[PDB]
Parts: sequence; structure tokens; C-alpha cells
Amino acid sequence: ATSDDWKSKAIYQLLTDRFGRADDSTSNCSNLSNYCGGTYEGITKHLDYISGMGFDAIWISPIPKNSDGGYHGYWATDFYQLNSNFGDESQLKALIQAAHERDMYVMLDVVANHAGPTSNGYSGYTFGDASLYHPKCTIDYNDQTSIEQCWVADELPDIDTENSDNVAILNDIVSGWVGNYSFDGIRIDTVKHIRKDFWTGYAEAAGVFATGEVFNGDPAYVGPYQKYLPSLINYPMYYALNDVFVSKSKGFSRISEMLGSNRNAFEDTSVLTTFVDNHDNPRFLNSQSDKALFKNALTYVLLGEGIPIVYYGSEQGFSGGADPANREVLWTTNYDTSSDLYQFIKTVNSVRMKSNKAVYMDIYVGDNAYAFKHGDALVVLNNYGSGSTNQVSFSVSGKFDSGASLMDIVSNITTTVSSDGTVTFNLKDGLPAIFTSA
Ligand SMILES: *[C@@H]1O[C@H](CO)[C@@H](O)[C@H](O)[C@H]1NC(C)=O
Ligand SMILES: [Ca+2]
Repeated sequence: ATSDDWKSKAIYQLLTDRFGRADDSTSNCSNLSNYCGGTYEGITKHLDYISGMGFDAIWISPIPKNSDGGYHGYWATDFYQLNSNFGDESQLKALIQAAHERDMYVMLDVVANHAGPTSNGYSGYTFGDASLYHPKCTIDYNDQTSIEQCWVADELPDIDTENSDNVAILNDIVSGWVGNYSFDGIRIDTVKHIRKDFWTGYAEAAGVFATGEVFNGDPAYVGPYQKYLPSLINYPMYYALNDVFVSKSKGFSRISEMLGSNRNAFEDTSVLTTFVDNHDNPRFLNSQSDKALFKNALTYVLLGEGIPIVYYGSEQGFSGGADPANREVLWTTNYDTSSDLYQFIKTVNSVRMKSNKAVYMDIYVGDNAYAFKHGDALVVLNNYGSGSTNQVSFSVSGKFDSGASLMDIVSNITTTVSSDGTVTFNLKDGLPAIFTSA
């Protein structure tokens, strides 16, 4: 599927090892650093749980055979063999067919930069001897040559992407994964760790929409990558959202400033993928346990500028910290669709799905409150947190008619635009508000 096809989607990011199994067990996993037993069949069994929340795309773990302990898929050995932990060809195709029957997209995570660590040599690996990898070195994160030539985590064999045989093989691998399985898009791992010009050829080989992971918070660093890939993961907005909602070290001017910095660094901000947590960073609720702040952040993710990504287990209030504690098994929850955050996400996705897709950011930039439009809906965020009944007030002159009746989808709140265009109302429990006009 194309960039334009993906612009309207909202992605549920899951770890294949951690989402679901064929069995109905709610037992915890005793070691989150090794395989817990999640499978493709486990995702198929629970697709209705995911679509029930209003997601219409999933991003799954990399699929190839991995080195020991590579439950996350990022440590490939033989790129042309499936990881048998997750299932076989038939089970992966049955998942993609089940998703497609539900009009859901499937996005494959892909690695070109590295293989899994060695304990001996490279027997069994697609890149089957030391000469096919860059010499081992540690990354100097001030030196882009070091970032590209040296080994991730000091330990992941860095494929020699300047060997043209290796480039042709990497392009063949991603063309085959996408073509053989009819994936609709890819999420590209470790983009900053290979020279930019590689990515043109690799994404063309894949032949579908790609969102690249450039793990850096600076728009001036990430933005230039959109010359080479059609979308990047919005790490710069992730840091702004965390400043406003998790530490409250900035007011909402930080989100307004970051929208402007992204407009100045990126060709097309509308296709960047928005998120507030993921598998590489502590969950939101680890640092900031206030679920009203989480709900405000999730509202930004789902309705603000960009393509939303929500990390699995957000809807069950998961609160684990540093990797792998943030990679909890979902089945302890028994896929409870009555969970407050599941019903919240379903509510917000119903706005997303069914409103015009025109987003107008920065209707109001306050210190502790903020408003924007998502289609016809007026979205109001705040960082006062749980228990707040603070007043929020701002002008909507020329955006909503004077005297217009606004009704909040989240809480009971009804408010009338004043005779001169001002919206003024009290929060309920610090919750986001999503107003429509009568
Ligand atoms: C794609 O399928 C072809 C036909 O079996 C096979 O030769 C190729 O290895 C497959 N590619 C991958 C990356 O699985
Ligand atoms: Ca590299």
C-alpha cells in the first residue's frame, strides 16, 4: 500500500512473542529476556480485540530466524528462514489473510543493518563469514561515520552495506518478504546506522510504504531522512509529548514549537508516525502513573498530525520500565475489552475513523491546556492530571460560530461558545475533551 493509502490508518504495534498464543493461559512469563511463546496463530485468534479498539493496521516483529534469545526478531541469522518460534509460512499467511479479510493492514518490521551476535562464527548465517561485516568497533554517537560503520550495542555484527553483493542480497530479502507475504508496509529498523543513499534502493525493492526508525530527537537530524524514505517515526514529537505529559518539564508551547520545527525539517509531516511509547523506551505509565495524563497523550497520538501508533498493552495500563520490562505478555490480562483504557482508545479511534481527516493544530496553545481540530471535532488537551476540575478557556472566533452548542464525547460536558467566540468550561478528572457542534 502507498503513502496516501496509509495516511488514514492507525497502527497497533505488537511484539509477536508477547501478544498471544493458541492456548487460553493467563499465566505470566517467568523471564521477559527470553521467548515467552507468542505466535502468529495467537495474533489471528485475537484480531477482533485489536480491531475492536478501532485500529486498522498492525506492526509485527521481524520474521527471520534469530540467534539465541532473539525473541524480538532483531538478531537475524538466516534471513531467508522464518523464526520457528512464531510459526510457519502457512500460519503467517493465515494471519495476513485474516487481517486482510477485516480490511486491516499488516506492517513488517525489517532489519538491514545487522545480524545477531555470535558465540562462535557465522555458520548458518546469510552473511556467512566475518569478511561480510564491518570490523568491530564501538559507536561514537557524535560521528555519523561511526554510527554507520560500528556495531550497535557493541555486539550486533554490522553487515557491510558497502559490499555490493551484500546490498543486492538485502534488497532481495525485503522484496521477497513483502512479495511472498503481501505485507502492506514496512517499519525499517536502525535507519541511522546505514548510509542514507542505501535506503532509496532498499525501500524501492520493498515496493510498499516504509516508516523508518531514526532514533534521534532532533528534527534537523531526522528530517533529512525523508529525502530517502517516505515516512519516519516521529521521535522529535515523542520527546515533546513526554516533556508536557510525563515530567511536565514544559508547557504546551513545546508541542507547538515541535510542530513548527518538524514543518521546517520534513517534506511531509502528515505521514510521520506519532507515538508516546514503544518497545525501546519505558512505558508512559512507568514514570507517570496518572491515567488522565496518559489519556491526554493518547488523544494527541490518535488525533493529532501524523499516522498514529499505539504500543500493545497501553490499553491494559501496562507500566513496565527499561527493556525488557516494557515487553510484558498481554495474556495475563485475558484480553479484557472492558478495561478503562481499552474503552477510551475505542472512543477516540471512533472520532479518528469517522471525522474528516483535515487536522488543524494550534487552535489554542496555553501553558497547561491546548486545542486543535480533527475534522469537525474540537480536541482539548491538558496536563493538570487526575482530579482536576480546572477551567479551560480559549477563543474559537472564526472556527466555531458564536452561540454554538458543543458536546464532549469523553465526559458529560456541554458548553456554549460565548456571544463573542470564547469556549470556557471546567474539566472532569483532568480528562481530554473532544467536542462536536450541534
Ligand atoms: C520468496 O519466495 C521465493 C519462492 O519460494 C523464495 O525463493 C525466496 O527465498 C522467498 N524470499 C524470502 C525473503 O523469504
Ligand atoms: Ca551499519
